[PDB]
Amino acid sequence: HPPSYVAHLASDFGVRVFQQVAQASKDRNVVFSPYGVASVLAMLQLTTGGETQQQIQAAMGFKIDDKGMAPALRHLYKELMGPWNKDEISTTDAIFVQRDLKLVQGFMPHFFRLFRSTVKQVDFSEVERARFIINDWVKTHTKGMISHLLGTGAVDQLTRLVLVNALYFNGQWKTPFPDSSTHRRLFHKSDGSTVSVPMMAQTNKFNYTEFTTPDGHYYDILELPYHGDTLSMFIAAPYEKEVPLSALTNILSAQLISHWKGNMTRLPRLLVLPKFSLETEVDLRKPLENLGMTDMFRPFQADFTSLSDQEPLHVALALQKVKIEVNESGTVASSSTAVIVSARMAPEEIIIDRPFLFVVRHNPTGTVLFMGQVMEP
Amino acid sequence: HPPSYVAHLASDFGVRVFQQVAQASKDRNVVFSPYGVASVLAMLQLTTGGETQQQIQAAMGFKIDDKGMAPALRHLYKELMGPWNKDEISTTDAIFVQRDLKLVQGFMPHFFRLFRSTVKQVDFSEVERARFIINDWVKTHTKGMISHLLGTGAVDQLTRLVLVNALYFNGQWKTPFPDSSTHRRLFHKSDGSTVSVPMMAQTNKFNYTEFTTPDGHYYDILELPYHGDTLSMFIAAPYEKEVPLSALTNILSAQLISHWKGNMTRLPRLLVLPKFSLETEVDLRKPLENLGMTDMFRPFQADFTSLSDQEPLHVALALQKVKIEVNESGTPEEIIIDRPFLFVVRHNPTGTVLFMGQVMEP
Repeated sequence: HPPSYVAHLASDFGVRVFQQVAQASKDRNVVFSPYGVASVLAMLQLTTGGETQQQIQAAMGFKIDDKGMAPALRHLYKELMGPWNKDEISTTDAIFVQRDLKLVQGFMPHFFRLFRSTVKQVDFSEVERARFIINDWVKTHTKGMISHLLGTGAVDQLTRLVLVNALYFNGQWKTPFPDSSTHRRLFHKSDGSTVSVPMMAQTNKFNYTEFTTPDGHYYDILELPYHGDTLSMFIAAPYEKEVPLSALTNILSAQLISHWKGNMTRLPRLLVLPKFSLETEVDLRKPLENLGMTDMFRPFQADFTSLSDQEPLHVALALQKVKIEVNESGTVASSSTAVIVSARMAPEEIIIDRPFLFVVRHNPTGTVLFMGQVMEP
Repeated sequence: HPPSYVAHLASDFGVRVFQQVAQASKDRNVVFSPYGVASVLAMLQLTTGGETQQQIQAAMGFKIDDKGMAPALRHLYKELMGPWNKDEISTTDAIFVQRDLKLVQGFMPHFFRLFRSTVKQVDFSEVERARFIINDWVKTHTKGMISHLLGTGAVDQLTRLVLVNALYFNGQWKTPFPDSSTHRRLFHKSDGSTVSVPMMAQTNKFNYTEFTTPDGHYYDILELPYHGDTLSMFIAAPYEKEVPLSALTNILSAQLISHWKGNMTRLPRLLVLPKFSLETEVDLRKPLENLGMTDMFRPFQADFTSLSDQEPLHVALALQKVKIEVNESGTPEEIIIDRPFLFVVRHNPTGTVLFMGQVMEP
């Protein structure tokens, strides 16, 4: 599990976080970033100590200080920030700390050595400025694609520590969906209600496979590659309309996703998938507490002694904000050359016209960059 | 421009169109119909005017209204709808216009005089019916062999004009390939990857020739005749495995294809050719814009004043859907086609290019 263990553990932890998010929003659209939560929490590990540090290490499965962990995360980061990503994915991590706090000696440089980033310093007593700083951080490192943060409203004058994670993603498919084949079509919600939404259609040999839940339900997993085959999007949905998405959601796992990839076969199919555009701001507290990280959020219980001695010190706010667009090209600014509407006879069809799960993965490392549930596109 | 010419100009325009298709799908299978697209665009000529009409005429090289052009296309059509075609080839053209539109007086009859068909009228406000109408048209004139159209997805309530062209082709060889010699065999993709696909084999004296691209690459052309010698399929591919198919594809022309035919010699060989079944639906807009026909697709620029006066009038959609089946029956020196090849189906009497395509993976 040679330093690629970190990508795995990382992903694995992110998925567990996502599950809590999904169980709290059954029926609502949710896009999340497993990779991102792990990354910002790994940074957070350095500022902690005591039982607070223990909960995070126990929940993540690793220690950011052990030989090879930090370097593997840096490597992983560099690997996704490569040349192949044509402005398709942006990601930031940021820990804001009250400016006056006296930090422990060696904290700053130790942090920088392992991440090549700094804990940000802000004057929380000046709250609108504080709030503006935090939002602007996010805006400037995600090319202005993330709408402003809404949870920062709880940032007051007693705020001493805030952490944020934000990512934007709009990939360019290996094979773009043809514009002319995008049409209206009924989407069956979970209500039993219906809505007519633009769905894209494409015929192609698709990596595909069918799994069974631990209690006998059949689900289909389709893999859609992005340009270059670095990243791909996995679409997963229950065979039977009656089965609710939670059937899949509750058994999800980073390992399970690798298993889907491994058993797939390229088969000709006509794919009908809804266009969709999700944005989700997640308040990380509940999900973190459900994973056992309770001390970090409680004042006077939280041990953040690796960052500072100033007594009251805890996470006042932990947010993740993600936006993911799924359209035909992934670039209408440089309108494709695409001319072929259909390239082959496609008998068997796959119509994603009921709530589905989507996974965006970095194939080389098996890192789950995004994971979401579309309940209504 | 007189009439034996129309088959040529027609074929030549279709080949330019196909070249745009292949340039945009380098590496993907593609079956196209040069004759098909010329025919439906020739029909479209009548509904246009202004600079829209000019772009079509400049790119096709002829005017459907000049003395003898229509008559020749009609003849050409009848000549391939003959008795010799034993349910091997089906083709349709169809221009669908919004029912409510007030058509200019004399448009309809002038159209029917020159084509012996009518512009179809549909209620585009009722979009699934519309889509159904367009699909079913194609389904009834192609003996049900063409899978439904996916490009009609863009037909909405504002659609006023759509054009389609669909062809099905499964010919019966002059000399069937024997079943028992069809075996598996490695086909070398362009990737470098490999695949095992049913290849057919036959020994015979085959019309064959060899040409050089304008930059020195040798390519072999093989001629496979269909029953009666009316039509034949030309198989073309580079001598050297390293040369990509586009080296041939970018220099192709209707004239070139007539040249291959004229320099061929019947020589005994053992031909090994992959069995293949292609279907491709093409969105003609890009290819047509690249050939200079940009106005017909733009709202409020497009001049379709010979069909009607109702202001917003333009081509919302232009599709071609083609399927071709190449099997054994249709019901010393070796030539092993085990790397991407180009195929051309030609009507020999007129030298019309009915089908043209590239098989990157069979």
